[PDB]
Order: sequence, then structure tokens, then C-alpha cells
Amino acid sequence: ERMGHIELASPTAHIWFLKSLPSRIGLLLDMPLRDIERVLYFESYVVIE
Amino acid sequence: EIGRTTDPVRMYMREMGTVELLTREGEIDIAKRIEDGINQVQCSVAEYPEAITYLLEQYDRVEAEEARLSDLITGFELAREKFA
Amino acid sequence: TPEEKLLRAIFGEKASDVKDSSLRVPNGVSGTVIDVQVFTRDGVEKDKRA
Amino acid sequence: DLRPLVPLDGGRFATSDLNDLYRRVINRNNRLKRLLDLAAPDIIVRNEKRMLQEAVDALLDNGRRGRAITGSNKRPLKSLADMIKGKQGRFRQNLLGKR
Amino acid sequence: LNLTKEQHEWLNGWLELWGAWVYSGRLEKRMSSVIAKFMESVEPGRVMTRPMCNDDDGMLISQVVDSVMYIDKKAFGILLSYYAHGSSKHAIASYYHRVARPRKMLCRGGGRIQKPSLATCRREVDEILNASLFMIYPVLDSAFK
Amino acid sequence: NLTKEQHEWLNGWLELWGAWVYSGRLEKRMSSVIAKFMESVEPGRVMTRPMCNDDDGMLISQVVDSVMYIDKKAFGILLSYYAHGSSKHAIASYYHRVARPRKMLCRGGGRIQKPSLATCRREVDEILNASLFMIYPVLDSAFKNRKRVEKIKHVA
Amino acid sequence: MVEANLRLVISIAKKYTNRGLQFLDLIQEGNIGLMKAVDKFEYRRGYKFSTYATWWIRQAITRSIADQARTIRIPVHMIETINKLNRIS
Amino acid sequence: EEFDAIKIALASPDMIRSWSFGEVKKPETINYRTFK
RNA sequence: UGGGAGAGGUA
Repeated sequence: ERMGHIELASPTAHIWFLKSLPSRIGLLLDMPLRDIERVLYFESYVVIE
Repeated sequence: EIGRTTDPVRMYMREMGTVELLTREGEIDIAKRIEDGINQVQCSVAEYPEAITYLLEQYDRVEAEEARLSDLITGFELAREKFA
Repeated sequence: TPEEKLLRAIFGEKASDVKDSSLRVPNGVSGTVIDVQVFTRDGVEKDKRA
Repeated sequence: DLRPLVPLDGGRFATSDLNDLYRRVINRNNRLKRLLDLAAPDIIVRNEKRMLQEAVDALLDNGRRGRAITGSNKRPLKSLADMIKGKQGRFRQNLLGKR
Repeated sequence: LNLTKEQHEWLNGWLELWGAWVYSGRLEKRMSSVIAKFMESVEPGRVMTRPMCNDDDGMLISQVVDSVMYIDKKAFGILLSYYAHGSSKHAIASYYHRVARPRKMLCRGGGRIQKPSLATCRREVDEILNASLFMIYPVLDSAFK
Repeated sequence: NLTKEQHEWLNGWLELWGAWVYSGRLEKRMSSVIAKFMESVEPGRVMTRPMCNDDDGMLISQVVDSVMYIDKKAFGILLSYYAHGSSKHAIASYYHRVARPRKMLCRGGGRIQKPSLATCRREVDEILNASLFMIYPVLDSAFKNRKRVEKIKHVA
Repeated sequence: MVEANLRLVISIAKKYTNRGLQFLDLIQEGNIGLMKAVDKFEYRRGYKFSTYATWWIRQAITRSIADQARTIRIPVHMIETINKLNRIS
Repeated sequence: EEFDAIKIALASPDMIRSWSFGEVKKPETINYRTFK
């Protein structure tokens, strides 16, 4: 009945709310899923502001 | 290019393919630059007076016989008189 | 230990055989034993049945 | 006791796959903390962040993101989404029909 | 009753000098048999970590201890385990707890036949040691004076 | 009453029977597999209690069934003393907890009150002595009149 | 100096692959050992980089697979002790 | 034990830290000498 | 004792 927690250094993305189509992150940010996957795979930078 | 790749070690081998191998002579120059940076950081921390008083008082702490002779000196009856 | 060796010559032993895990027949199974084959390891001393 | 550690009859242990996946996530997270404290190069710390993302995504759903992380006996491990979802999942094997 | 403080340390020091004497194996084997069957369970090449007394005073201490403790072997075995070999009291009490038969207990078991605990085992080996020193002491003054 | 070696023999057999009965109750504490590994590598200083060979257990159970079935209170005191392992003072204090005020006519002018711990210890001791005295002779006769099954024999 | 000898790390960790750990974990811990070899390297002994870096990379990979490869973790001194007793007896 | 509804939602990091009882910081599960 | 794979069989 007792859970623990791991304190992740870099905050990672949930795979359910990213890969279960429709992706909900591409549907919220209005970005293509391939471009979001390129950002998450550390292949290409994205600009915030 | 940055296609549909999913193996992270393949992307690691792509991101490490941008650099080049080292020749016979170049790593001696890189190690000389490393030692030049170490010599620069040592020669800039040399002339700070409170750091000099810190090393003398740590020598008073090791000469008061409660700390070991290994956690503050590595090398170069001799260190005692030169610190005196 | 050798301290316990000299004190064993003084006093003796104990039981130290509390937990019993003997092989029993599963329930419903019956019938006569027809063969008992006792393999051992090279180094362990055998018994009278072996 | 929901990711239990059950033994065998010959002294060797047979753990769940969740302990293996949790060990992977904890090891790569501890290595990311060590690489952020050691002032690592950009390529090395970026690969470690990518490894932690891959390990977390594998623990949440093994067969989803990319190549499924296989165990020691060349079979893909059972994640949390594989414990709940499927023909041998928690719902259709223990919640609806119980022993 | 028991002894006083100065007599306790005097008898303790003389018994460990005597224990360091017998631990080398210089006691003649025809003189007594209980120390002869005690000293057979130890190696001949023992080390000497304690100060050793001389010959005839240790002979006097050995003859007085097997003249007063010739009726029982258990308490004498505790005495040679504590002083001759040099084992501590806690190890002797732990091995006596791990060996001894179930006994009748009063005021804690209600008469239940059970094994003795470690606390009462330490207490009874302390009582055995104190009773053996009280049997040693005045006969030792009769041998000295 | 009885002598002391008879009491020692009867108390040993009844303690074995009590530890045999206590090895069959429903509610017991649960230990996981990690606790079993810790107990198998480094066990406790004190071990468990010895049990009967289940035939002596069944026979002593039938004997106390034949004797102590008419008295529920004495049989419950006997079970809580020999199986649960509680002392006589604990049973007397638990009897003092659920004690009902009874009309006494021995001290004073017959006042009503709750009985104290001294009379509770006395009645527990009297019940235990009378129970052991009633159990002993028929248990001796039942151990006497039991056929000793020997080892198996070889006919050719 | 670090991002010019990563091929040495993949060359060392190519042989420790099926030892209970993933291939990418091996080269990551080899990179940690490569940084520890860069920080304590002396050039005046004539050797280039590789004869000093190989020992640290092999040490980091071996200390990775000796600890983070099994659930029931055996320390490295106990496993070489039982291996020495297994090879003699 | 007598609940009317089973509400599902997303989990904030404060709620996950409220569920937990201690940060797990080591991969090794149990020992090998004694199994504590 | 409990877990996971692979093969075979019965309705």
C-alpha cells in the first residue's frame, strides 16, 4: 500500500500522452508529431520565446 | 539526415561522427593546453593572501598532531622548514 | 571455534534439529516401493543403506 | 509486494520484470546526476538524457516507442501497460474472472 | 556473601598469573587428571600474551586449587575456561545457554520445563565464578600464611 | 494432592498438547518471503515450541474432552494457560477485568463489590490444581492401555 | 580531448556486450571512465593517449557490470574470492 | 470503503510526492550475506 | 509452495 518516488534529473515525457494517437501534445501545442519527436530525441532545437 | 531513426546508439554514432580522429602529435598539444590551463588557474590562485593563510593554518593543524600527513600534501624535515 | 571445541569436551552437544523436511508421499498416492537409488557426492561419507 | 521477489526451488531468484525496469531507470538517473555534477561534455550529457527518456518510456510501455527492451532470455519485458492491458492483463484475468 | 574489592582484584590477578602458567603447559600431568584432560584439547604451540609467573609458586597455586576443587568438575572447568585459556565470561555463558538441558524455572515460567535464557545463564556463571573464588580464598590464605 | 514427579510428567505432556493445539488456530501473524530468508540465514535466539506426534495429541484431546467438557470455565482457563502460554497472573488479571459483582459472605457484613486480584489468583490456582488432579489418572490409564505399534517385520 | 576518443570507448565496450547489461549503458560508463582518464593524464611519459585511457575505460565498464547487472548484488571482492576458490578447488 | 465515484485525472508532481513515503535512491534491492 | 517462458494433450 506504500509507494515511493524517483526524483528524475531531467523531466521526461509520458509515453502514453505522446504516442497514443491522437498524441495530445501535438494536438495541444499544434506542432507535428515528427517535429516533437525530433525535439525529444535531442536532434533539433526548438525556440520558446 | 535526421530521419525516422529510433535506436539511440545509432543516433549516438551519428552525433559522434562529426568529430575527427586524433593524429600522432595533436593530443600532446591538447594535453599541453590542458596543463597550460592548470598552470593558469594555479598562478591566478597563487597571489591570494587569505588562501596563503589558509594553507599555513592547515599546516599548523597537521603539526599539532591530530590530522594525517596525506590529505593535504602530495610532494614537490623539508616541507616543515620551507613552510616555516 | 576452538573455544567451543574445548567447551564441547567440557559439556557436550545440543539437539539443533528442529525443522523437519522429510519426504512424504503426496495424498492419494500409494503402492509398494520397488527401487531406492541413493546417489551421493564424492567427499561425503555414506551410510549403512548406501 | 506488487512487484514481488519470488524464489525458486534451487536457491536462485526469479524476480519480476518491473524490478529490472526500475533498476534501469534508477541507474540511468543516478548516472545523469553524476554527469551533471562532473561537468560532462554536451554530447555525453545529451545522450544520458536521451537514455533516461528511453528507460522511462520503456518502463511505462515497452513495445511502444521504438525497439522493445528485451530481458536476459531474449524476450521483451513486461511493463506496467503490459500488466494492465491485454489478454493476460489485470482486468480480464483477475478482476472479471477470479480463481 | 562475597569478597571485598581489594581481595577480588588480588585473587583475580593471582589466578590469571596462574592461568598464564598452566597455559604454557608446564604443569606435571601425574599431579592431577582434570587439568590433564582439559589441556589435551589445545595446540602445543600456543602463544604467550600474558605475564607468566615462576615455577614453585604456580606449583603451590595448582596444588591448592585441586585440593579444594576435587569434588566437582563443572565449576573447575568454568575456572580453567576463564583463567587458563583466557576466554571471556560472555562466551562461556553463551555456550552454556546453547547446550544446557531444560530446567524448572521459578517466578518467570511458573514451573514450566523450558530452556534457560541468556540473562539467567550469565547470572549463574557469575554465581559459579564468585562461589569458586569464595572457596579458593581462605584456603589460599591457609596455604600462603 | 499429587506429588511432584507426577506433576512434572503431567505438565510436560500437557505443555506438548497445548503447543500442538496452538499450532492449529486460525488467526496468526503473517511473514513474507523476505522475512523467511532472514529467519533462514540468521534465526532468533529462542526457537519454537515442541509438538506432539499427532496421535498423543489426539489422545490427550480426547481425554480432556472426556473430563473437562462439563466445565467450560475451567477448560477455557486450561486452554489459555497451556496453549496460549499466558501465565497465571495474566489469566487472573483478565478474569479481574471481566469480573461481575457476586454476593460474598466471608469478610465483613456481606457487602457487594468487584473481587480483587488476590481472590482471582486463588481461584485460578484452585481451578488449575483441581483440573490437573482430574486429568492425571485417566491420562495415565489411557497411556497404559495403548498398543505399542512396533517396526515392520520381514516374512522371507 | 574527450570528444575525439569516443571510438575507443565503443571499441572497448564491443566485447562486454552480452554480460547482463545493455550496449548503450556500457559506452556511457566508458565515457565516464574516459573523462576520469582525461583529468588525470600525464603526457611526459611518451605515451599518446590510448595506453592510459584503456585501463580507466576497462575499469569503469567492469565496475559497471559487476554491480548494476544483477538484482542480488555481489561485491567485487567477494566474487573474485569465490572465483579464486572455484579455480583452485 | 463506501464510495460513490471513482474519479480519474492527471497526477501533479506535488500529488505524486504526497503519495510517496521516501525517495528511492539506490538500484540494489536486497543484500547477499543476510537477506535484509 | 507462489512467478515467467516453450512443447504436448483433453473438452
